[PDB]
Amino acid sequence: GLDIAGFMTLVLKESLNANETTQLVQFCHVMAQLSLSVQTLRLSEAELSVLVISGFAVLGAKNQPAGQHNIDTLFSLYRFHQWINGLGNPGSDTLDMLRQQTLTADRLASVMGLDISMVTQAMVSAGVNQLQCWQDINTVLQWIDVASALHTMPSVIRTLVNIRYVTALNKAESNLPSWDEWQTLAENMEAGLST
Amino acid sequence: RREAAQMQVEYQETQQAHTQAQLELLQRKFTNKALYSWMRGKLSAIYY
Amino acid sequence: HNLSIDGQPLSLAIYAEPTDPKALLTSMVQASQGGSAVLPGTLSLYRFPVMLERTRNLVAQLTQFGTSLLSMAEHDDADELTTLLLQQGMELATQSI
Amino acid sequence: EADGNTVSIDPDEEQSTFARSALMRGLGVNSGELYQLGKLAGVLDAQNTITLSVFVISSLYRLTLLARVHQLTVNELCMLYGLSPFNGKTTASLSSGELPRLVIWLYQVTQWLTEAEITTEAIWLLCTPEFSGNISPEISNLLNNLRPSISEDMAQSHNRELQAEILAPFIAATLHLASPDMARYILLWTDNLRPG
Amino acid sequence: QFFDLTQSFCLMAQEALRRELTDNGVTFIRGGAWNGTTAGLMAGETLLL
Repeated sequence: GLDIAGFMTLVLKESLNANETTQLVQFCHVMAQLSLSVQTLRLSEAELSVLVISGFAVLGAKNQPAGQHNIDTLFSLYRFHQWINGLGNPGSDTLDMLRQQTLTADRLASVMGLDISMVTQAMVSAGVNQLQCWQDINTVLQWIDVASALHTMPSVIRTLVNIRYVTALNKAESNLPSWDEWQTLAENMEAGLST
Repeated sequence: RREAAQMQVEYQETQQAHTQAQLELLQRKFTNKALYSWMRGKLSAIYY
Repeated sequence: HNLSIDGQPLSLAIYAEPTDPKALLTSMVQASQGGSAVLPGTLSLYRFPVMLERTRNLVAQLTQFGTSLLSMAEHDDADELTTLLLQQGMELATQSI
Repeated sequence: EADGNTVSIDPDEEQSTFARSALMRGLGVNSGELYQLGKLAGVLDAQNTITLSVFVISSLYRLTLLARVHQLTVNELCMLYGLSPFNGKTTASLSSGELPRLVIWLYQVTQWLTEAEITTEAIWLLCTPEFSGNISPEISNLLNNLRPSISEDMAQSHNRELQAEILAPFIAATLHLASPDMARYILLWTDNLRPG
Repeated sequence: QFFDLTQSFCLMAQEALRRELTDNGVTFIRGGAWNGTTAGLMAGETLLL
């Protein structure tokens, strides 16, 4: 329950409050834990500065703004660091276009070196219309990760997942494909197979 | 003996991996190449 | 199953060894930040040459401070590197054991 | 496949034809690079369609052949063609000598880059007349440093070599360069270019 | 802290010069010596210039 200015004012206080020193030592220890986190995760100056200045708006979290101190923040931050390292050199100024809301799909695919159409399909299947936050970017990453994992298109993995196998209720509804739709799904899915 | 050869292979993996990590830690160390580039530039201009 | 009389298969498969992973490379990642702002200038009481010489010696002191700081930084950094190397040596020695 | 009807190779095409799937597997290429290959071939049609003629399959298989022989991917071939002198021409509109001329050009280039140990995106960036897409932090620090450091007083002068000299320090630094004379020389070069 | 002190002294010197030459336009300390990207290093050389 503190700010930095008050931190300083009561620090110049010679500990004139008995129970406040407990939360001050806790406050120092939580800076210690945050520093331990950034050190072990090996995050560097520029991306951490981007995340802090943006207030983690360019990360996004579940039911909690900016970033809390739980496993979800740690996991997401590690993923973002791994991705930002795998970006290469130009990826750094990608962070630049991440700082503002210029993060666009075609430039994203170009810097990725992958096909644009894959990203279009991931955008339409993940439901994301714009990369407001790293929530969207990470979800598109996972969608394309699945698509490349099976060596196939994002549309058909969308469709396979789209088959709610509940067969006339006990869930949303029966997304069972028709006979010809089943055949076409199979045809496309097996297309990327060797001899 | 085969199992022996396998774990010396994973040993060589350990060597390579922490060599690469050492490289990264040197890259991210405080006195990097960006520092020296800035320092070169400002010194050269003021010197001239 | 078109085997031998004792179950030996007549056809041999392939291993299909993967492409193997890739080593990640780190790039110089920089965030541009500005320098400190100009403060307004108030007026002194000494004349120009005296202030010239006093600020001269102060700035010399500051510059030697800067260079001493840098040498400290270098020694610190190499010291860290050598400690890291020793750690790696320890774990490698355990594996060789 | 020797039936000649129209089929769409649109990767975004819902309900892809069985013939599209057959082309997919026969070519050993995914849909995205297949569509890239259609673009490069210029045998495209509206909504990313194509007739199932023998000649189109022939040309696609030929380009795939060129990709696989020189140990390079479809996109890498596309980019090297874009920098190749035969850029701006569809492979379908190639003269009888234009083919062997092209193949020897690309063999010698691939051998050159093999012995010179330079990748494909490195060369694509190294040669392209295309820019990044926005303003970079490096040029931002350039603005934060060049603007205070120098002024217009000598910026209206006619002696270009002196201006190149005085600009050389920052360019060498921010560009991670060996010596200021390298910066001055490369500035002279780029004035020989006049890019923008 | 030392750099703050010398920045104060340099601006005092500049104003004294401005009064001596009775021309209030000449400026040399135009900021940026404390380059935050480099922990505000090496500003003494800029002040020397």
